[PDB]
Formats: sequence, C-alpha cells, structure tokens
Amino acid sequence: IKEMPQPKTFGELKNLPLLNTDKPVQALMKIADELGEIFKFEAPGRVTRYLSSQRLIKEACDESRFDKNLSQALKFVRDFAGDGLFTSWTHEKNWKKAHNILLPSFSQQAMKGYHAMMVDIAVQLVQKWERLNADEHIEVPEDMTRLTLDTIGLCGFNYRFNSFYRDQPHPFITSMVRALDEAMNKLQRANPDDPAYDENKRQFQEDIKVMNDLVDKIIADRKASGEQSDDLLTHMLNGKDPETGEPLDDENIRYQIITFLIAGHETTSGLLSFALYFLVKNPHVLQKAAEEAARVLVDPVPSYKQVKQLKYVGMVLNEALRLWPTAPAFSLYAKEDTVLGGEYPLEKGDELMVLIPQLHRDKTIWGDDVEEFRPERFENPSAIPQHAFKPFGNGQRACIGQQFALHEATLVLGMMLKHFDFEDHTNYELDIKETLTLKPEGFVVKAKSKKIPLG
Ligand SMILES: CC(C)C1=CC2=CC[C@@H]3[C@](C)(CCC[C@@]3(C)C(=O)N[C@@H](Cc3c[nH]c4ccccc34)C(=O)O)[C@H]2CC1
Repeated sequence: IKEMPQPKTFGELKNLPLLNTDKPVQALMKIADELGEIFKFEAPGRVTRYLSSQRLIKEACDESRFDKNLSQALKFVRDFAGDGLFTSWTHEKNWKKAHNILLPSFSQQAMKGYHAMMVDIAVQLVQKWERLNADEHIEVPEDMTRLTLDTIGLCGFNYRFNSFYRDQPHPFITSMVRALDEAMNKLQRANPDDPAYDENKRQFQEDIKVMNDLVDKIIADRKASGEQSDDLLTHMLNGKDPETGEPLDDENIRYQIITFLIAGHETTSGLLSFALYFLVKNPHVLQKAAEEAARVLVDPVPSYKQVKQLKYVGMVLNEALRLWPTAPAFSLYAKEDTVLGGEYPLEKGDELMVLIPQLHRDKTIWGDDVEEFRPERFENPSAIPQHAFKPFGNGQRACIGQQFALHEATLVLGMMLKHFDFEDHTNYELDIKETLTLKPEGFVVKAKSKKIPLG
C-alpha cells in the first residue's frame, strides 16, 4: 500500500485554510501539479481524497464500487434545489422516479422539439449584436448568461425572463444568484451561528421564498390553464414513472424547475464564454470554425439538421469543456470496502473528489500539448480512452441536460461565427472567477457584422 500525499497543514485546522481562497478549484489544481494523481485533504471533522489521473478516476467511475456523494456544496444548494435530480442521493425514491420520467424530455430526439424556442433566444442575441453602434464592445459572459437563462426558461416552462430587455436581472434571478452565493460562502464561513450572519440567514429565507412562490405560481397557473405547451413543465405534470406507476408531486416539480434554472444560468453560459475566449486567442481555430458555420448555415435561421452538421463547432465546445469544465468537480463514496489502483485502501463510506480540469490535462491521455486549444483531439471518440473526458460527470448520475446544453451552445456559437467577425480589442488576460461555476471574468470583445440577414 502507498501512503497518499497530503498538502501543507495548519496545526488543528489541518488543510482547511487552503480552501479559504476565492479560487479554490485553481488552488486545488496547483496542489495536484505538485502532489500528483491523488492527495488526501483533512479538516477538523472530515477527510476527502482528490483524484486527477484517468488511471484512478476510471475506477472511481465504476458504479458497482462508487456512487455519487452530495458534497457540502450540494448539501448547501439542496436548501433550495431540494430532492431535485442534482441534489438528491441515488437511493432517494424521488431521484429514480424523476430520472425515469425526465430522460425522454432530455433525449437527443426531444431536442428537435426545443429547437424553435432555442432559435427565438439565439436570434434575440444576434439582433442585440447587429444593433450595437460602431466601437461599442460586448460583455461576453453577461450576454451568454442572458441567452442560456432565457432558453431554459422558454423551452422548460414557456416563461420569458426577457433578459435582452433589461440591465438589472429578473427578480427570481436576483434571489437565485444571491442564494447560490450564500451557499458557496457557507463552505469557508467559520462560526456560521455568529449573529453577524443573521442578515445572511434572513435574506436566504426571503430568496428561497421568492423562488418557491414564483415557481409554485408557474405550476398552479399551468394546471389551472389546462394548456399542453410542449415543454418540461407539461411532461412533468403528465409524466408517470414506468417502474412505480407514480407521477412527481408539485413540490418535486418545483425543485426540478429550480435545478434547471440554476443549471442553465452561468454553468451553461460559461461554456460559450470559454469557447469564444479560446476562439479569439486562436485565430486559425476561429477561421476554421467560421468557414464551417458559413458553409453549413445556408438558411436565414438554422434548422435542427444543420446544427447536427456543425461538427468542428462541436469539437470546439468539447475542447472548451476539456480545458475549463463549468461544473469542475463531483464527489463519490465507496459503496463497499475496496482498493483503488492496487495501492490506496478505502473503507465503505470514504469520499473521493474528481478534479475534472486535472483529468483533462493528464498527459498520458492527451500527450504533451494538454494546455493547447486543439479541437482536432476530438476527431475520433474511439481513439480516446475510457473515462478520459468527464465534463458531464458519470453513469446514471451524469448531466441529464448534456444534449440540451450542447444543442443550444452549437446553435448559438454557429450563429455567432456566421454573423460576426470578432476582435479581442483589450487583448484580454484570462481571470477565472469561481462561484458555483467558472467564468472568464471581464471578458470583452468587439463584433463586426458580416451584414448577413436573419430574414
Ligand atoms: C453546486 C455544485 C456545482 C458544486 C460542486 C462543488 C464540488 C467541489 C467543490 C466546488 C468546486 C467548490 C469549491 C470547493 C470544492 C472544490 C470542494 O472540494 N468541496 C468539497 C470539500 C469542502 C470544501 N470546503 C468544505 C467545507 C465543509 C465541508 C467540505 C468542504 C465539498 O463541497 O464538500 C463545488 C462547486 C459547486
């Protein structure tokens, strides 16, 4: 057996102070560089092991040996996402029921139906950019977040956040962003029962209240209406689990819509923000992506068929997902006593953190140029070893939204490369802000129209 490495210690507090930082994933990536494919992490009441190699993670991805664990991050989000699919244990009845009912709604076939609604928000973004005055710049994450939140709103619940009509975000979103921020702040908050956080707790309960009232209202209205809008809310009110014959209740539907609205905010827009960033830093890659867009997107508004044809744009999103996965870690627990890589023995209940950005830089898999933006790496999926590329997590607890997120990102990116030339006018220096997700903070561009009509 190997004694696995541990990073620097702080007497009683062990390693806890290393997560007392505004960029913990990046801090943890630098520790991985030093310590390698596994290190232990202790804190007063807990212990976790961080994996970085395809070698160890491919075993952790064995669902017969490891199941999804709720991280302290997920337990904190659970306070408003409840037993939604994202913050439920594999063994909760509402996980499997909601999973069986919703999978058909998130299928690559179901994308045919969402396409029109997605095109409606993508067109809103293109027109915003066509209507900019000369020398006016684009705030990339902010406009990408407008598109992604509006798209999950419209396609899911037939609800228009109308993000391209406002400076200040919708009220639901104000409360959701503040709630997610409270949840992320609680991780490194020592003495959280101190009365200084009474305004945090009071505000937290209000933000929860806002989210529940607005979503429960959406759900009440829809049932009272009787309208059969082809969308997630409809599928969830009419759906029945093949296994147990039961439908989701109204409270659990709410949790799913809250989970979807979290997922489709900065988590999804992150992918577009990192993609456009990599594209403008790598002009020969942008040029090739734009040539595909122009060749494939011959109609004034793209069809579902043409999006499937944007293969190089698909490879660009995968390569952005390799370097900066916007849900950068997920937690597993050993279902039984077991041995990882023949070296490190684990007792039943032991937790693993998978460090996805570090997996994606494993040079044994990707070779020596792992820091380079080469979409060509993804030309053949059969040449890529098992469990090498995990931006969407693993097995039955993988991202149900993967097809939706990739379809919207392919459509939108395609339309952006067809309609505009891009300028990195500030020569932007990457600064990755860490919240519940990752985003290139302050990332700005200019977009010259090619003056191609949408009509
Ligand atoms: C909501 C979803 C998308 C998220 C999942 C996450 C999982 C791992 C997280 C995360 C990336 C945020 C930063 C801490 C980190 C890396 C983590 O190890 N956290 C461990 C260990 C830990 C850190 N601080 C703690 C305080 C108490 C207990 C455990 C911890 C944990 O959350 O459990 C975080 C992002 C948000």
